[PDB]
Amino acid sequence: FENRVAEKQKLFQEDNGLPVHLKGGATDNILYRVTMTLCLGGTLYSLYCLGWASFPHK
Amino acid sequence: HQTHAYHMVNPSPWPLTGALSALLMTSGLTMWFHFNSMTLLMIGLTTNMLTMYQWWRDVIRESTFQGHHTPAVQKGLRYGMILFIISEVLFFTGFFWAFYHSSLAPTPELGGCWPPTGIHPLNPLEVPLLNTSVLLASGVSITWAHHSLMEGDRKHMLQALFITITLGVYFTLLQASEYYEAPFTISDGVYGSTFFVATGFHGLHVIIGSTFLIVCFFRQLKFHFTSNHHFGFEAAAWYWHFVDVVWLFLYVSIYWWGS
Amino acid sequence: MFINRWLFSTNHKDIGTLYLLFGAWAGMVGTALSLLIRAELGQPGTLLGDDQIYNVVVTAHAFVMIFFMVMPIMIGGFGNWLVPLMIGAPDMAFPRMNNMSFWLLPPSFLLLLASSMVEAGAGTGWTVYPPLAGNLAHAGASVDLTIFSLHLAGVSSILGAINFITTIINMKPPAMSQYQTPLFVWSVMITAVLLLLSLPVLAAGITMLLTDRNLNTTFFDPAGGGDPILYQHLFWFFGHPEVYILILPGFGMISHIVTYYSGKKEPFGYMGMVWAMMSIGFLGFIVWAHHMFTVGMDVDTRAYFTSATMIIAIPTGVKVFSWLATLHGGNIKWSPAMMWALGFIFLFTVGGLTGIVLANSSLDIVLHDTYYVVAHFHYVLSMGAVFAIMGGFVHWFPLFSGYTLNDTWAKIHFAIMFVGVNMTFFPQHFLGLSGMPRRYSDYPDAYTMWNTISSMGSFISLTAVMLMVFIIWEAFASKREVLTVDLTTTNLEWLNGCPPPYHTFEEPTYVNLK
Amino acid sequence: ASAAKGDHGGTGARTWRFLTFGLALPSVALCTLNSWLHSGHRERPAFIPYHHLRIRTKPFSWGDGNHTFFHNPRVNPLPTGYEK
Amino acid sequence: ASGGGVPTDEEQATGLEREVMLAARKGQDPYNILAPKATSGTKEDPNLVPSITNKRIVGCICEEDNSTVIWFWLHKGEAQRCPSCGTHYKLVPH
Amino acid sequence: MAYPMQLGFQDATSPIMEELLHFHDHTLMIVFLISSLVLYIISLMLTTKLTHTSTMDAQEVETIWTILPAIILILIALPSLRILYMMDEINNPSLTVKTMGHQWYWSYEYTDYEDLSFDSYMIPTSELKPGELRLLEVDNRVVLPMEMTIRMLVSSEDVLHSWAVPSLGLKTDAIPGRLNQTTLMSSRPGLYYGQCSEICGSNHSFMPIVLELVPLKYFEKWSASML
Amino acid sequence: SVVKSEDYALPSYVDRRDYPLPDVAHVKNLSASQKALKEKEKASWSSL
Amino acid sequence: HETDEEFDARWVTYFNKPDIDAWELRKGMNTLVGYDLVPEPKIIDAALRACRRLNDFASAVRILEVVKDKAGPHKEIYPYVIQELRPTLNELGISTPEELGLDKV
Ligand SMILES: CCCCCCCCCCCCCCCCCC(=O)OCC(COC(=O)CCCCCCCCCCCCCCCCC)OC(=O)CCCCCCCCCCCCCCCCC
Ligand code: HEA
Ligand SMILES: CCCCC/C=C\C/C=C\C/C=C\C/C=C\CCCC(=O)O[C@H](COC(=O)CCCCCCCCCCCCCCCCC)COP(=O)(O)OCCN
Ligand SMILES: CCCCCC/C=C\CCCCCCCCCC(=O)O[C@H](COC(=O)CCCCCCCCCCCCCCC)COP(=O)(O)OC[C@@H](O)CO
Ligand SMILES: CCCCCC/C=C\CCCCCCCCCC(=O)O[C@H](COC(=O)CCCCCCCCCCCCCCC)COP(=O)(O)OC[C@@H](O)CO
Ligand SMILES: C[C@H](CCC(=O)O)[C@H]1CC[C@H]2[C@@H]3[C@H](O)C[C@@H]4C[C@H](O)CC[C@]4(C)[C@H]3C[C@H](O)[C@]12C
Ligand SMILES: C[C@H](CCC(=O)O)[C@H]1CC[C@H]2[C@@H]3[C@H](O)C[C@@H]4C[C@H](O)CC[C@]4(C)[C@H]3C[C@H](O)[C@]12C
Ligand SMILES: C[C@H](CCC(=O)O)[C@H]1CC[C@H]2[C@@H]3[C@H](O)C[C@@H]4C[C@H](O)CC[C@]4(C)[C@H]3C[C@H](O)[C@]12C
Ligand code: CUA
Ligand SMILES: [Cu+2]
Ligand SMILES: [Mg+2]
Ligand code: NA
Ligand code: NA
Ligand SMILES: [Zn+2]
Repeated sequence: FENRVAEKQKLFQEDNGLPVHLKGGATDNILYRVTMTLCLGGTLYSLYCLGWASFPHK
Repeated sequence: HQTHAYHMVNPSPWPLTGALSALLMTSGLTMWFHFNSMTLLMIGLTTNMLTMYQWWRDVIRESTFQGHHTPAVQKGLRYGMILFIISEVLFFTGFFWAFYHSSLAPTPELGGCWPPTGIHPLNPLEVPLLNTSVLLASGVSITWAHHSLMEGDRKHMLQALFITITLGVYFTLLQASEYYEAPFTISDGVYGSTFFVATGFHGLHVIIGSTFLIVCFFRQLKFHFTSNHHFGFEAAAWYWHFVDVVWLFLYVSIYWWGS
Repeated sequence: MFINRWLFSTNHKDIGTLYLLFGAWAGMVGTALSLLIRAELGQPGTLLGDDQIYNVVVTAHAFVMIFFMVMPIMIGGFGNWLVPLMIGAPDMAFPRMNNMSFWLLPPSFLLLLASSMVEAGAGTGWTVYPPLAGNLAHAGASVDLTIFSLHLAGVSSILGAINFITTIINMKPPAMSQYQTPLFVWSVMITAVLLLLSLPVLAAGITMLLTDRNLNTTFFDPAGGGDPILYQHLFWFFGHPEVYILILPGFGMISHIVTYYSGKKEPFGYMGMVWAMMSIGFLGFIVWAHHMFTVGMDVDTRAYFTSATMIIAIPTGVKVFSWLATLHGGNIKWSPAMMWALGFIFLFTVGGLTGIVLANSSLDIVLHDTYYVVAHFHYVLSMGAVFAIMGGFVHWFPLFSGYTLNDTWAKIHFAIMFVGVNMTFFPQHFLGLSGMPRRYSDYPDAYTMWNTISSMGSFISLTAVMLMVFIIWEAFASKREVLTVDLTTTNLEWLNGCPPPYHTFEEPTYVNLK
Repeated sequence: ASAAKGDHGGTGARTWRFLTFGLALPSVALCTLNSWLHSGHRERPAFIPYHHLRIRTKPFSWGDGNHTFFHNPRVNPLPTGYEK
Repeated sequence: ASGGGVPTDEEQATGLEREVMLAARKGQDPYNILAPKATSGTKEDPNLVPSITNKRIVGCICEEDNSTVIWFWLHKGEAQRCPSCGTHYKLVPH
Repeated sequence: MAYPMQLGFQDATSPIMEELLHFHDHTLMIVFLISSLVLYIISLMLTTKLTHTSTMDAQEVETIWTILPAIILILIALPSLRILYMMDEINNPSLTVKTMGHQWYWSYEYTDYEDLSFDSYMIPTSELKPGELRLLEVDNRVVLPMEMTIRMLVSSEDVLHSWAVPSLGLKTDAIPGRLNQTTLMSSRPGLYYGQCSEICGSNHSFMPIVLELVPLKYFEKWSASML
Repeated sequence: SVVKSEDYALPSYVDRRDYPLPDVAHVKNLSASQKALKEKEKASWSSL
Repeated sequence: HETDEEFDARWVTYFNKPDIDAWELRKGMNTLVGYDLVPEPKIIDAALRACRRLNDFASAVRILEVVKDKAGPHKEIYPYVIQELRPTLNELGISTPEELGLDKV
């Protein structure tokens, strides 16, 4: 393998105002949206489950 | 523009996704234990892995790629890792306290003896001794990896780190086999309770430590580490020695003295 | 921009603000639970007609007040706002991990709510002893939700402790030694060490309770060779360090407040104050079994724990007398924060002294699990922590917000609270000496008079809490902007103005070595 | 307290590789021998339904509720004894 | 076989880490890692306080081992004195 | 039992409880004195316009305010520990009685000679006889001989409870799988009340303890009649 | 006269009985008559 | 740490420095009022003459106020100090706070 760190240093230091978690490019945005969707959707689902479990059917 | 050497971190979503993943894993365990369902838990485990991946990815971007890890920043990360390890030591100390409490004062239900009536311990001179030799050996090989890196030797760092990882995997596979073959179980009173919870958390930390070494292996393959700057490697090695030392205390206490 | 700033924060001031908001909201929940306790007890008979619910209210009262009100306010709120500013640092060491310590707390609180909504709640006491908290006497999800709430709160504070220790050790000006840092910073560092070492032991113990409840382990179940008393040891090995964690940042704020409103440049006896906090921290790990004097313990062990517990009065007394020596010769400013701090010194001293009574295991046989213990710790803990929090809040509100409170209203608020908490808790000494048990929903008739007074007291403190909200509203409603603050040469956190800019110490302070 | 070995002068990669191949891995190899040599199943003991063993206060959240997570039918009896 | 293949910091350090490294080699401290050594602090020999703006906070440890630090803004212009011990400081901007 | 508006301890029924009362008096005097002295010094610091704000040397006064508290702690600890080891000293009981806690009542076993055991439940408020005490009476009292050293052994068959009788200075937790010992000696006949003292669930408030202390010959005949 | 929030880093006036001589004058800007008064202050104060 | 006379003499010397500057005048008075004492007339005299060399009438009046303040409830001290200072007050034309109406609330 070849050392391509310089290339990555150029990419992540580009003066584009992007925060570091998005600065890799479009794939960062996709993974971020997936993560946040799973977290917020899962959190709504947990609240539904609390609602269900809060009442007698045990 | 700053004129100190510390790292002002970009605003980040990972703390929030990590906190939510904790909510989903715990409410997911509750749902699994009481409402016969794994759904929430699987979402929480997934978001937890995604959070860890992107967070530590960003730390590599900030350091290897952007240059924010000055010596002052690295020094803080050294303290942070040492303090994290200390907290893990105290977590294990609670389980050793549980083990000594129960084994030093065996109750009538056990037969008033240790090991309890009806418990047939593993022979500490068989696989447990082999596991001991495996983790001790891995502590030698990771030290070789560390010196190879400091001496600028890419090939031998990779070779030694690969050997270390292979040993970690060997330990885990051996322990999995031992778990399957053991004639006692976690439900076999306080003997099974202390044995499996304590060695079980240790085995989880071996898997965590091995994963961390594997992360370092691929970062090394990608030339991230310099011969003088490689704190992720140092942190993984410190964590790895902690996992080795916890094993030595388990072996002496639970497997040998407790047999 | 809103989400970036307030959900994705990496800024120690904004995260401290989040913590103060969270802790104030939790304080409302905790106060409402306390009023339900005292309403049940305010006349003989049954009010809720359901003592399992009573027990759930008591349990949640304590967890909310400890884990969601005091610790977030003192450590997460005042610690994050003040510690970087007091050492001239540009933020915390791990600014992004700091945000996760905050965001783990709403889920932790959600789990505790969930515990009280499902099944019949966790009616266990905040000690969560088995076998009452086990899967036969508390079948179903409530106790497991409580355990998980504690897990998340524990991770929150362990990571916060890592952050504070690292920040305080590593991010001071290079000329500033540890013996040049302010006492509040010391108090946070020591609290963080206590958290780091104690919470993992609690985590171990409650995890063992979780596995006894769900994986057929028997750590605490004699049928498997386990022992309920082992849980008590693990719990209180954490729980005594915890009560010092709850007061140490308070001691630190009291030192600053007393110094400031005495017109002094420094507290009396600085190195003695550092010594005292370190000594209290260390001794706080070797006394836990004074929570267990009636469990059946050998006499020599009782003698050791009695003696070790009493020794903590010596460093604590040095702090009390050094606060008095700080007042001595002061140009006393009778500000509302000063009143809070003076009320602290006296009421903390009363509660510490009833703690010395309890340390005597022979007397503790008769006082244990009675209202005498409840009275001890609502003086030394509940009033101690609340009065230091209110002192700090009144003192530093203009720094955090840029706006002033109305001092007359703030003094009225102090007066009402001081009457209320003393009416509430002082009679509980008599109830305990005369044998009333704690954790009771009703009492033999003889105990009526003091329970009636105590409950009327609890409503006076309710009026104070309502007035506090109005007072904060009036300050933000009127917008009196701060101009000048005195004594900035010895109170660095004020020197960047009110409120300080989002980024401070981008250029670090200049301190030479000479 | 330093074993019977003895080789410094300026520690290094070469010495730690020497230790890895000349002591650490040979030990693993020896213990691997000793183990996969004392292996082979042992005689499982008479089943006795001791009340401090095979604890069930709540069904396990998997399977039929009555099997431990790494249940081995050869050596792990159920509360009612060994399986078929 | 003592081979190579590991980058050095000289080769690969970047960003602020590289700035600090390069300045240290020149004996310079633009990012304030070292404590400055005091002058005698007279009006003739004031402590010289670098700044990238026209004011900076000074903390004065007036005597060795004092636990109390005395803090004040130092502004561009005529030297100012510590309000506690009088030792002199002068800002040297930019 | 406690009485309305009581401020302090119940009157002592046993010599150990009398010891604890005198020791509490000793300790509370110290408590009052220290609290009052702090309150007074606070007010003294706050009542003068005279000032002195320059640095104050600390080491001299810190000797006083470490050594004097250390002496005071020793003055508490010495009588504290004496009572502790007295309470522990061997006494040779004439009778052993077991009590088992349960949700929510106590059972008692007197098995030195015969198989005597029974359950003891709170009298419901609706069934109190006139003059009886709400939440304190039981259906079956723990009859015991007065003026005799009795070994009580305490355990539980379910959750934790705690067996307490304040006027005898007694509180011993009831732990399943454990047999805790305490000793009991009443100087007087009469009825001595206590209440469950470890939270044990929804009727923790409602499982009281009533000892009935009578001469030995009455205890013997009672025992025979309870078989 | 008028204190500004944006002045927080400058020496400021305070009335405190334990800090009798503050770091700045209360009034820095002088009218013509106030200038003449400060000149007269350089002569014998018995003539004020 | 030293004798009262030695302390007073250091402070007299401090204020008597002919070219004492405004900063040093303020530093001196603001440090002095931190001590547990009302300054001796001879100290106050030297400080008032420093005010005169610095052409600062107002600070001379202020110094007389802080003497009165440092006495606290000992109402006898300030009139004694003014008595001892009257030759200086007359020589320098320093009016007391009372003569200026500045003791009114
Ligand atoms: C201390 C916090 C502030 C307190 C606020 C309330 C003030 C309370 C007193 C304020 C004065 C404080 C002491 C009051 C004790 C009064 C009863 C008593 O003598 O009780 C002795 C024993 C019982 O011993 C006996 O067996 C003897 C019984 C004798 C009965 C004679 C008849 C008495 C008539 C009924 C009295 C009505 C009670 C009042 C009912 C009180 C309802 C609120 O009780 C006890 O141990 C109580 C245990 C308290 C331990 C905490 C120490 C707090 C010290 C405060 C000192 C600062 C200076 C005061 C100056 C304090 C001013 C700031
Ligand atoms: C802020 C929290 C806080 C603090 C700081 C303390 C401080 C102390 N506590 Fe308390 N304590 C609690 C919160 C706290 N406690 C809580 C929550 C519980 C019960 C938990 C539960 O069961 O739910 C409790 C329970 C508890 C018990 C168990 C009682 C029982 O359950 O039977 C004991 C026993 O020894 C005890 C003792 C002490 C002592 C000796 C101190 C000492 O640190 C006090 C030292 C201070 C002083 C002594 C005053 C100042 C000193 C001077 C002016 C010097 C001169 C004084 C002398 C010479 C004596 N505490
Ligand atoms: C190679 C070794 C194995 C590596 C680890 C394997 C799994 C462990 C997962 C991590 C958790 C570690 C401890 C969890 C407790 C029990 C697991 C103990 C290890 C184990 O795997 O125990 C097994 C049982 O697992 C069981 O019950 C159930 C297993 C699944 C349930 C997990 C429950 C989750 C518990 C939550 C922990 C909370 C932690 C909070 C920490 C907070 C710190 C601040 C033993 O199998 P057995 O069939 O009984 O006997 C063998 C008979 N032939
Ligand atoms: C159900 C299962 C759930 C749990 C699964 C957990 C899975 C595995 C997690 C494995 C951990 C991987 C950690 C990878 C971190 C990579 C980032 C990194 O290593 O970052 C380094 C900084 O270290 C740093 O932050 C150090 C940060 C390290 C922290 C890691 C510590 C381990 C924590 C694990 C969680 C504990 C769980 C405990 C349970 C009881 C980057 O600095 P350098 O290396 O100097 O590089 C810079 C040079 O290139 C310049 O020349
Ligand atoms: C019942 C089941 C309950 C499950 C609960 C799960 C709870 C939480 C979910 C956890 C999600 C974790 C996500 C990854 C967190 C990585 C944190 C990290 O790595 O933090 C680092 C600091 O901590 C350091 O080093 C050293 C510290 C590293 C800590 C890593 C995370 C540990 C999380 C678990 C800890 C438990 C403690 C166990 C012992 C009791 C970096 O700090 P930052 O501020 O980010 O950056 C600073 C920049 O300068 C870096 O360039
Ligand atoms: C491809 C790489 C060459 C260095 C470079 O890329 O320039 C070499 C050097 C060291 C090699 C690794 C090390 O020799 C250790 C391992 C040895 C195993 O037999 C093969 C995989 C193994 C993990 C090797 C894979 C690969 O051939 C590596 C990684
Ligand atoms: C309480 C704890 C046991 C916890 C357990 O049951 O798990 C035991 C373990 C070691 C004990 C200590 C050690 O035995 C040493 C001391 C022995 C002295 O007789 C009493 C104090 C003394 C300091 C003990 C106090 C207490 O009994 C300790 C700390
Ligand atoms: C030596 C140390 C630091 C002194 C300094 O470097 O400034 C000081 C600070 C606090 C001091 C201690 C505290 O003042 C409390 C105690 C006071 C007693 O008079 C002597 C022992 C005593 C325990 C002191 C010993 C020693 O002088 C300490 C520990
Ligand atoms: Cu039985 Cu409480
Ligand atoms: Cu305690
Ligand atoms: Mg109890
Ligand atoms: Na290294
Ligand atoms: Na009631
Ligand atoms: Zn100075």
